[PDB]
Amino acid sequence: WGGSYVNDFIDRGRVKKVYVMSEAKYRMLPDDIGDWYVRAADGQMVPFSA
Amino acid sequence: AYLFVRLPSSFLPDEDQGVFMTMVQLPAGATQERTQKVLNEVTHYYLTKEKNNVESVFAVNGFGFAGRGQNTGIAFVSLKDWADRPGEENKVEAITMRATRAFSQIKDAMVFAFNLPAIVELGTATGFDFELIDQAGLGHEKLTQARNQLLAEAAKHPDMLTSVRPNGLEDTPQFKIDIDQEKAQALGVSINDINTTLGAAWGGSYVNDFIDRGRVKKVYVMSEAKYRMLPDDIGDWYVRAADGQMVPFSAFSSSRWEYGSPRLERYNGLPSMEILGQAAPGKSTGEAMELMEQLASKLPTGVGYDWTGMSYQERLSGNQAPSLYAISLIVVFLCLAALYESWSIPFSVML
Amino acid sequence: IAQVQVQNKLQLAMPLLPQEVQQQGVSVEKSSSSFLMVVGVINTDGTMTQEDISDYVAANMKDAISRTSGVGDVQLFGSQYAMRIWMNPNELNKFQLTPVDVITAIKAQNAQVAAGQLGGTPPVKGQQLNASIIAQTRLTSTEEFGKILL
Amino acid sequence: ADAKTVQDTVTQVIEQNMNGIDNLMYMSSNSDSTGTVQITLTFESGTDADIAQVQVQNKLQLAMPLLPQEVQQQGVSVEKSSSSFLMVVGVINTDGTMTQEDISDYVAANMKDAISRTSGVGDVQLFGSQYAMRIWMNPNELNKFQLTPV
Amino acid sequence: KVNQDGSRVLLRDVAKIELGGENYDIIAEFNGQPASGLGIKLATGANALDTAAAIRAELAKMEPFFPSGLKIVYPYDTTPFVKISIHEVVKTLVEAIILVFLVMYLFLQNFRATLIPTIAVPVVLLGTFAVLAAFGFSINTLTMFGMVLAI
Amino acid sequence: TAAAIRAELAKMEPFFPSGLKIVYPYDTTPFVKISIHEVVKTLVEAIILV
Amino acid sequence: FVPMAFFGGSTGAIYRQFSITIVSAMALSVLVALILTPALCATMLK
Repeated sequence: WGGSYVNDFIDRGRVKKVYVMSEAKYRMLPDDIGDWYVRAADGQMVPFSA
Repeated sequence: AYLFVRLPSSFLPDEDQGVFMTMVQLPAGATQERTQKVLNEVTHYYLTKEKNNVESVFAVNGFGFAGRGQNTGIAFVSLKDWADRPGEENKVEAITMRATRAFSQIKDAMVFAFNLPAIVELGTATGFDFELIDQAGLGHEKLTQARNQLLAEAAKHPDMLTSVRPNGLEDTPQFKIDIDQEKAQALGVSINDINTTLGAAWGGSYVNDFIDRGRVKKVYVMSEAKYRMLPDDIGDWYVRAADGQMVPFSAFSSSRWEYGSPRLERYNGLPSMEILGQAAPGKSTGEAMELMEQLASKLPTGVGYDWTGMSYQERLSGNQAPSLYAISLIVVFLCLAALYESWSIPFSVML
Repeated sequence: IAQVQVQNKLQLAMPLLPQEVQQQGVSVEKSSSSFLMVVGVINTDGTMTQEDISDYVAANMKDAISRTSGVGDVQLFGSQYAMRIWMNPNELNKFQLTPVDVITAIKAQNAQVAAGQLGGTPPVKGQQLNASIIAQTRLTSTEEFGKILL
Repeated sequence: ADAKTVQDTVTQVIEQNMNGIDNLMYMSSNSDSTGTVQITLTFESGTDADIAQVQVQNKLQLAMPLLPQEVQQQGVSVEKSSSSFLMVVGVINTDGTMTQEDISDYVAANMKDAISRTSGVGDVQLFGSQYAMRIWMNPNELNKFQLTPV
Repeated sequence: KVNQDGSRVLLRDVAKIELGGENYDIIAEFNGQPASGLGIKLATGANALDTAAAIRAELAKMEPFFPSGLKIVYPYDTTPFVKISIHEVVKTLVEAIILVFLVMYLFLQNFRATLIPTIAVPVVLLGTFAVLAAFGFSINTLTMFGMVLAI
Repeated sequence: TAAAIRAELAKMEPFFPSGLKIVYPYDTTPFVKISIHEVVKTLVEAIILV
Repeated sequence: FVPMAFFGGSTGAIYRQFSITIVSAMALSVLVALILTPALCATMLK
């Protein structure tokens, strides 16, 4: 939802950043929050609204 | 006006210092024992066939000017007084001339020996320091290719001579360990476990600090040389997996020989290579630079030239003297009218 | 001198700031809040983009300025290129993956590690060659980033 | 680490973090295979070598936490330079003879500390190395007891 | 570790442990004799001969605590050079006074006449050292060389 | 500053790709360059009017 | 002499490595040989 600075990479002989944020598609609405899943210790997905 | 044109420039007299130094440079991927053999040949010379001149030699292996490495060596030569070496043949002038000739006479490697420039650096007198830059963001191989083209096609200008050579250069064969990322994760070993094993056992790892007789000192873990002299010694190293048993390197690593530079220069945030050259036995600086500027302008795209240390910047005798004697003439004529007056007397002296 | 004093007390508050903000910038400079020159760089041929021109202008020009003649701070109108990875929550759910697994997989595969050298530094007398070892190298292109094994 | 690594992971991070330094004509770089890099910012003849000293250090302070944890502990320093020695002070043994490892440690853990901090010294290059707790691993003996350098 | 047996794995058992230098890249010899040196590089600006005047002094106070055979040598020093670029100036200066003293005695003759122009010469030179500080100028050597060009 | 900011910009123009052109949407340089031309002209007139 | 002090940069003030004291000699001379001499020439002689 905010974007994460992972590390740096080389682009044509120059050090540049690497960002992971996810498509806008899945962050324009408050209902898109529950669409995100996080796995538990027993190794299966759990939604946000839960 | 003829005697003031045939006479050359010169910046500052290259004076005897009482101390001079030599330099040693070896081929691609040489060893410390190989350098010592050459350093022992250099240190021998001064102590053996030049006793009544040399006071002492501070020979250092591994240390080289322009950059350290298991490839370079230098020695600081002290000389015995000034009165104890009377002749023109007994002071630096000819000692270096002898040493340069003696070392270059017969050598499998490369040794120079030179004199202190009697200052810090910036500008010898007529020689130059060129720099070629990667402008468009090409490859290092393409930069070296354009650097080659410059050196090679400037070498075909001995008519209006120059003497151009690069610095460092080498570009030595390197050993690349290619870790199969998917094979490693399939058999159960961590990437953090492998890269530490490859890093600490071949490069050495700074763990922490410890106290040695009331003083904080470092703790290093590297492993015996025995097990890191050969590319076959790589597979001898083992890393345990998740199921708790040892796995060798060759089972997940590909071994390949590859070319690569051991010294990469950069100028103003952009990749670059330093070129060091000369003026000419006839021409001096002005034409020597102008030639080098379009010998570089006739190279591939995005190769843009620049100048550095000797490239002044804005100094010398030229562009200094015409404004030196200028106001040494506007005032010389002027105060030659103080208590003097007319347009006569400022020619009764001026000329 | 007023420039460096303030920076040294920032240096005492530097490690109290989160690790996310530490990597992301932090700087001290002289200010005027009024521009001398705005240098517009437009395309009038094989037209690039706001993403494309802003990257080039930063990865070719901006570096030469700001370090030049008495510049306080250059505000680049745009942004230089970064390896933008746009996650899909449903596709993450389909293979039991969280952004954490994505991030962890990046610094594990897109990394610049340093290994020692053949013939080391305290060597065995009789060693003929001395060459450096290259292991993992930093990834260069979008296709190489499309091949990270999760 | 190799020459290509130290250029991309250290040199480029420091160079790109050199903007807005009062006066300067150029900057040079080296990035060696030994894993060492030097960046020299050359200033105009007449600039305050004390203020030009600290400005550059403060932009290094912004690129400091972007450098790997391995290089952070290992040095990092800014000082004034001349690249020409005034004195070389040779310290030899002529009795119960020590070693290159032994003299170089003593000369650093008894003398070097008193110099460099004394009268207007730029940087003392100690000809050798001070003692460290050197642990020389054996891969076969590591294999025998299921152990990794980790 | 302590594997299922009751045995013990020590760092001496797995690795050779010795007290050695942190890096093995650079080694030096003094006339082929193994030795370490204190190579001192100058700071930008600073003060050359004023530096070496105290660099010996810092080295001087640790000599008594030295163990067996630890001796200080000087493979490279710039101090005696600058110490000579004045002794080769004052000697030229003094000669330039006596060589004047004789020329005065040649053309106009008599000590009661040679004195006057020879008393006027050290004062101008002395007062020049004084006016080197002044306002915002120098105070150096080679300036004590253009001194003889002015003599 | 602006006397060398153009100069830093001047040496990278040749390596520019297709259509990359420099424009000047905002510059304070011609103003100061005029606050002298409107002074010398007044100065010269003040000499001739004298 | 003194307008040599409109020198260069990396030939530092090498041309200002005088002009100043050759003047600080000549102007000192045309100050010492101005006040003194005339005085010393009046005391001694004949």
